[PDB]
Amino acid sequence: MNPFASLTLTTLTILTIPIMMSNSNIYKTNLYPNYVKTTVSYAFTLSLVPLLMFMHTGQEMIISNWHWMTLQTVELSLSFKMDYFSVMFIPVALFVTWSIMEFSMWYMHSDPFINRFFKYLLLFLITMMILVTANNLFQLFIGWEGVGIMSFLLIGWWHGRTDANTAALQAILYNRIGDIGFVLSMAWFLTHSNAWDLQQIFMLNNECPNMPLIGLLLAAAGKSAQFGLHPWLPSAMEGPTPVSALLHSSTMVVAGVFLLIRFYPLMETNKLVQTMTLCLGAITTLFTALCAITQNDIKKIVAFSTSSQLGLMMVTIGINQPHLAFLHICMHAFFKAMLFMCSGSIIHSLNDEQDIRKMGGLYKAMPFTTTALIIGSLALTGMPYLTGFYSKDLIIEAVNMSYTNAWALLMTLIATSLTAAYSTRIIFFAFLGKPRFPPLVLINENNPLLINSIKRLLIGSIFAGFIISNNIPPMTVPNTTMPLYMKMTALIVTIMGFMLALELNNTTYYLKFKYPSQTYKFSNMLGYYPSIMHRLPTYHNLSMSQKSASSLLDLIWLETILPKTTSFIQMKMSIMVSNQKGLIKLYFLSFLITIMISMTLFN
Amino acid sequence: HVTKDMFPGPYPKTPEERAAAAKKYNMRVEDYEPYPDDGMGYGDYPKLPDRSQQERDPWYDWDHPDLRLNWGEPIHWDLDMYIRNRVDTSPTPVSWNTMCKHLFGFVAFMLFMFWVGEIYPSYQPVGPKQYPYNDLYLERGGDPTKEPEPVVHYEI
Amino acid sequence: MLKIIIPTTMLLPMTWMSKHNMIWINATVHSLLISLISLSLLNQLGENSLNFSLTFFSDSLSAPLLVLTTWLLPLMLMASQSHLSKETTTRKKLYITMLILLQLFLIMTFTATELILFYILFEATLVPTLIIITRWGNQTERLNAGLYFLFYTLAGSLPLLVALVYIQNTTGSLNFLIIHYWSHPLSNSWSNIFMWLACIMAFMVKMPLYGLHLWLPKAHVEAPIAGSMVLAAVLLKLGGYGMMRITTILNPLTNYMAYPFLMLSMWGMIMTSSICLRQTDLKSLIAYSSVSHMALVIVAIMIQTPWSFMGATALMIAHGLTSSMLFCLANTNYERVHSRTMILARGLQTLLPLMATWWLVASLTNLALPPSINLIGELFIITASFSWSNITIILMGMNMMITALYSLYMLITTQRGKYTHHINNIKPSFTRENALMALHILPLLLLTLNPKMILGPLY
Amino acid sequence: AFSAPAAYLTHQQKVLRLYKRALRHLESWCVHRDKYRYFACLMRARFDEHKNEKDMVKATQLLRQAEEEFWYGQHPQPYIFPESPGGTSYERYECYKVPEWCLDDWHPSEKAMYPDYFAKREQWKRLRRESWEREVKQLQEETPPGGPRTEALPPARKEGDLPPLWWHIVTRPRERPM
Amino acid sequence: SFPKYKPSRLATLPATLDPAEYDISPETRKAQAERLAIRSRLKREYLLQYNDPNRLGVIEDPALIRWTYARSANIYPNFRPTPKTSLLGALFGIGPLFFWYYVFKTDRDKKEKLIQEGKLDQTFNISY
Ligand SMILES: CCCCCCCCCCCCCCCCCC(=O)OC[C@H](COP(=O)([O-])OCC(O)COP(=O)([O-])OC[C@@H](COC(=O)CCCCCCCCCCCCCCCCC)OC(=O)CCCCCCCCCCCCCCCCC)OC(=O)CCCCCCCCCCCCCCCCC
Ligand SMILES: CCCCCCCCCCCCCCCCC[C@@H](O)O[C@H](CO[C@H](O)CCCCCCCCCCCCCCC)COP(=O)(O)OCC[N+](C)(C)C
Repeated sequence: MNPFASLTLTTLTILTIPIMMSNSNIYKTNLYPNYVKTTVSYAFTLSLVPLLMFMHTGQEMIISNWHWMTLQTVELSLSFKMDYFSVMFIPVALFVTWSIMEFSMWYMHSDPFINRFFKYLLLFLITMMILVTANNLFQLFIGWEGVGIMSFLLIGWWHGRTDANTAALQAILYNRIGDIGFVLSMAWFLTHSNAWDLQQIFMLNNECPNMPLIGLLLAAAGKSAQFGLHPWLPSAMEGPTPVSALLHSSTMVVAGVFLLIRFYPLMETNKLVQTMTLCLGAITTLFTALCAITQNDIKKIVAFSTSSQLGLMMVTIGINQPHLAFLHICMHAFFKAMLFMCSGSIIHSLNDEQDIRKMGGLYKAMPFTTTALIIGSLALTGMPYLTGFYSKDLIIEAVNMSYTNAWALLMTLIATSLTAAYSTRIIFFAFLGKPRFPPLVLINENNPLLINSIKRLLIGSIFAGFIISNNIPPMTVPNTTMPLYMKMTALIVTIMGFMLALELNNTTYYLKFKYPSQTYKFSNMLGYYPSIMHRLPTYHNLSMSQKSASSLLDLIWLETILPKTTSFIQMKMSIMVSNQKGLIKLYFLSFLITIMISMTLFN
Repeated sequence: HVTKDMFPGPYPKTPEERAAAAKKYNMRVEDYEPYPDDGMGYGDYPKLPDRSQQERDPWYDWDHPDLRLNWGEPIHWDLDMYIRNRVDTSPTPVSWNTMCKHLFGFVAFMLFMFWVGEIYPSYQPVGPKQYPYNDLYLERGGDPTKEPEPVVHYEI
Repeated sequence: MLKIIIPTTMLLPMTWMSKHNMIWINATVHSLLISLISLSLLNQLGENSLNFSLTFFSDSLSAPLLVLTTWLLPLMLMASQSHLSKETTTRKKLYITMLILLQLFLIMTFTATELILFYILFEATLVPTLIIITRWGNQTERLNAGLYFLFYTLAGSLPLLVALVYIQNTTGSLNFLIIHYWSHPLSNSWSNIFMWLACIMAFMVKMPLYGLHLWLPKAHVEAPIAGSMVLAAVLLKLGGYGMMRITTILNPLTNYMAYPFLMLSMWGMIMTSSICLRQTDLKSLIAYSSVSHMALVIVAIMIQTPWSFMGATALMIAHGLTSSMLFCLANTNYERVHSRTMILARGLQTLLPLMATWWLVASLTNLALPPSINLIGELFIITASFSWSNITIILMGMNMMITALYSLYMLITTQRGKYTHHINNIKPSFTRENALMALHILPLLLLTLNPKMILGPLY
Repeated sequence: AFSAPAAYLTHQQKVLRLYKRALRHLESWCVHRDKYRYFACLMRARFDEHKNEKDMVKATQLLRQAEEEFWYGQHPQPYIFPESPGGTSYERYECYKVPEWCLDDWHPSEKAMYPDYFAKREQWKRLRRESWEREVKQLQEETPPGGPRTEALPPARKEGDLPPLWWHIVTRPRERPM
Repeated sequence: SFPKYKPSRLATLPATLDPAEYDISPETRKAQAERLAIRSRLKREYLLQYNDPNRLGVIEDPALIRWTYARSANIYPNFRPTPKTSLLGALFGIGPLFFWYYVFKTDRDKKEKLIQEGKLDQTFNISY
């Protein structure tokens, strides 16, 4: 039959062979990480073929290979959707994972359980590939939960650390809050459309009601860390830097956005859910950029940048532009993965130090990391003809040229300013000044693994936007004509952010000191959202679950009602009946009374 | 190896049994204080300060360093609620009321302004997008056996 | 059906005439063989049933429960081998006799074409469990637990008996087939309301219902490991099987009468899930989790739709396996530490890594991770409830969140963190314990490959 | 950590703790080295102004305004060394720490590898077995009646003596066991 | 002067802002000395049992036993039917049940009325 179908299934299948060999002898040797890396590279170069076929003719398939249980009129089968989104995202994710694994062989070299780390990385990749290619809601739920469990296991990688376990349970909690909406959507779609299959859902819903779309939006908000459910993504930086670069930066966290992309035929028929998506994205991007511009942990800054980018993706979905959101996912993967890789290089060279107050002049001390981070920041802020340009410029133009909320547009523009601001914050505080790290200089970049893994994603961050944008077919009408100023809005906002943040950073050299303002405090403690919301509800829950449910009802009143009352009643009745002093006088008096009662009562 | 006299008992009423209970829990009689004698089954158990375990000294050499407890000390009634994995009560740089006011103020202002932007949207100086064949009647829902009212688009 | 019953009876003479050091080997081998024999009742029909004789019949609701019941005995023998080592030969043989008698009663209970025969065996199961709890339990509370476990049950079961004989005086038969084919609507009357209550409360107390669930934490915490295994895996499912069997004659009165039980279940699942969050005892926590899952099963049976029944069957099987595994893991910890308190022995992943893997898999399957059969049952029940009323999704989602929370809390408290310093008697895990965990867990992941085997007669 | 705590902190201990904490938070505010040096000299001059004060009531009235001022301007995100109780690698390597008694449960085929290590191990175990029975008596005779008042332990006072309760201090796993 | 810090239940008072630590009196110092003496006696007992080469098991903790027993088995003998206890029990154990019953009964009554009227649009609703 057609080759296109075989290649798509072979990529996913050969991704699983190292998991099968995890019980073999190679898992006991030091060659296992290289084996996993080689497998992932081969899968990437094999998956490049269906992408070429789609770029040529646009080949599309559904592969329902295995029939799993059938539920009366509902048939469940193992089915894979190999549309443009799948055949475009699979090579990008495989490329990013290849670079991340090559980086990890240098970053996690001293870790005793490095084979288990790679086994874990591969399991996450498999679950994410299951999530992306799923054709029905049950398989997509399988991938949804698998990536969550893998993130739980990889955040709490150092399980002797209390904060790592706290962060892992936090991620699980917020993702279950989203899973409520996911399960609501599944129940609605089965009850009304009689299917979890995507084709039947699209066919039978010409005008989709509010409830299933609101469930989908809740699931997306949970898994993409939108404003109501945001803190778990910054808290997830407890895991090793490769985990932060792969899962919580570019691949797993876009899953929620991808879900809204996967259901876009139904989303475009509902104005209320579109408006909710747009507003949620706008508030998320603004709030997370505002938190970012004042952080001191470099990984925290990059995580807040990731959350802002996800909010921008949600804004793009809310303005009814799903393909542009997918393109942003693909571009952000490249440059944000490289950003975390550069951050991890800095952290390793400075003896596991993550605070920017203790890193000074690294522009010359370690120059390949410097140039890679500069390129990544220029791609992130949006510099013409780089990878981030071909997506973000169109995002801003589309939001400007659309019938949207004025508040959402304003928040998006301010978030672009703040993106430039925290990018220049990282550069200024980590590369420009005098050194502020301890005297024993252990700075070293000379490892082929680190250099090669970073430079592959550097070439990606330079050219992938141009190549992909020029190879995919047009999926939307262009915004050909604009006012000149409104065409230049993104660049002027970015320049204003750069200049104002640079000016405000240059005053730290002055010999004057003053106490901070309330705005600074609000920005630094993350709007105080993690404080209040991680102390007030939890306490009130836990306290209640011991005071009322456990002690008041279960240990006291439910015990008082049935068993204790019965015991008391029977005890008193027994004590009354048995307590006779053995005086037959009283016995025969009772006999006379009952004799006369029997004579006067039953006749 | 624990005797009958080493278990929690009923609420202490006299100073002598109060001192005996304080002795049972390896704490000073002055420092001992039971829960108020209400219907709740607290009985004879010390009401320790409501501080979390995150507030305990991390530089002290505890017998249980991760939980920050010593072997013989009395255990807070709600220990499992304060275990550094859960709710903590550590002092913050900003007051609780101030944080509540600011967080609440921000969220409410954002919601109000989103509503306002809904009332006052943004758009461009253009009319509706025009589509050729009766606004794509056949391609959007169909029903070819109805012949709807034609719509003619204006050349300008 | 005698091809299963007779070998189970022959297990007794084989046990009592065994050598002093050969009882465990022989019992385990022949119990595994009986399980293999019973595995051929899974070949069910889309037609009525496998009506072997006038006394016993098989169903695709009965067959998975029968297979689970047979499979549980070898695991119980393996789990009981350790703590009964210093025991006399006669008393070990008596313990094995109690286990075999309980299996025989359960096997005959699940086939039992008659409602009176079902009642007699359903109550006959009460005696060996009571003896096991009150005789080979460690604490002083076991006696009290037994009392509770007894009287609760009888408090619900004596009215049922009365109702049962009453029905035969009016219908003329209590055979399931004639009862099903000749069913007539139940009028909305006071007499019929009390007949409905008499028919339901016996199975409701054994699930247990949220209001009537107090006996279960006592009985599970006090019982030995095999007692806990059989209580959590099979004995809780007798109520579900009985309700599914008997609700055929209770229509249309179930529509009105189900409301109090539906509210009790939907709120008590939240209540018991939250109780699990503040629990200092592993066995008590696992018992409360069982109460939550059986609350969901009660909701499924009361809704009384095809998807409800399929989900209830799947969830009963999955919970039986998962809860038995959880009790076995907690018991492996207890046999080392002798405390049974969760906070005491900590950081066991560093000292026992493979057992930490077993803990992780058991917590994941209790958490209802797809595509496990736990989640298949959960999702089918949730969809049926959503069709019943769209507002149930709130309580179902809260229950899912709290379930994930306490499952991972139990995993993290015992396996993660720093080891307790003064505990130095933690030995490497035995081949027996690892094999016990594997024999619990591999059947679950195999059943997820063929779910229709555990989806019941409405599949 | 290693040293035993006292019943209370003296006034000068409190002053020195405030000094260290204030300078640490000041360098958290003053990122650059020269700015921090300047403002740290200013802070030291501000501290040593009341250095020779003899009124203890007025000195205790001081340090209270000082701690209130510190709490007002305390840099809500101070710098923490990575392995300190708030740092990013505080308890990172606790999962690699295994007790020394675990080696007693190794299979003989495992102990067949590393024979010299295990021989030294029984040397240590014999040393412990004798020293302990001596240490219990030494601690019993040295401890005041009514129980210890401070959790400080005595040194070895004889020739063949070992410090009492030395085993679990000497045989700590390691800072970086793997 | 500077803006005041106000403590709360979930954000307690800092140690260095307590008026108590700066009010030193001989009785306070004596109380601190006895607290340290109790802690040191407990620590000595624990370390004596901990460093013992002959000990091969769990060091039993009476404090932990008391904690678990108080949490579990001492509740009911210390229960007293009190207006506070009775009202809280009735509220927390009955009110949610009736609240949910009212909600679900209203929802299902509306659904049943709609389905009788025929204006529910149950097309493609095959599985229940
Ligand atoms: C239409 C015409 C278009 C053109 C328009 C004009 C173009 C631009 C003009 C510029 C206008 C202003 C730009 C200045 C930015 C501020 C910079 C500054 O001075 O900061 C220092 C100063 C204090 O710093 P510090 O305490 O001394 O810090 C000590 C060290 O420096 C510690 O320092 P550090 O080392 O730790 O870190 C430094 C960090 C720390 O600095 C901070 O403290 C961060 C906080 C300030 C930055 C926030 C700017 C954006 C705010 C967005 C808010 C959205 C609405 C939120 C609603 C909240 C209300 C409750 O600062 C930074 O990282 C750089 C700042 C980023 C700014 C660069 C780009 C953003 C400017 C964009 C403005 C709008 C143009 C958008 C472009 C597109 C046009 C549509 O900040 C302030 O005083 C705040 C000023 C503005 C904050 C507004 C919020 C006030 C809310 C009060 C309540 C109001 C009532 C609400 C009603 C409620 C009803 C219930
Ligand atoms: C404790 C832990 C859990 C245990 C199990 C709890 C579950 C048992 C709950 C019993 C289910 C409900 C019982 C009867 C339901 C019928 C509906 C009736 O009660 O409501 C109205 C009935 O009105 C009044 O309710 C009359 C009954 C009032 C007397 C009952 C006492 C009320 C509170 C007592 C609760 C104690 C329960 C436990 C006892 C030990 C309906 O109005 P009406 O149209 O006229 O009657 C229609 C029915 N007809 C046609 C047969 C006549």
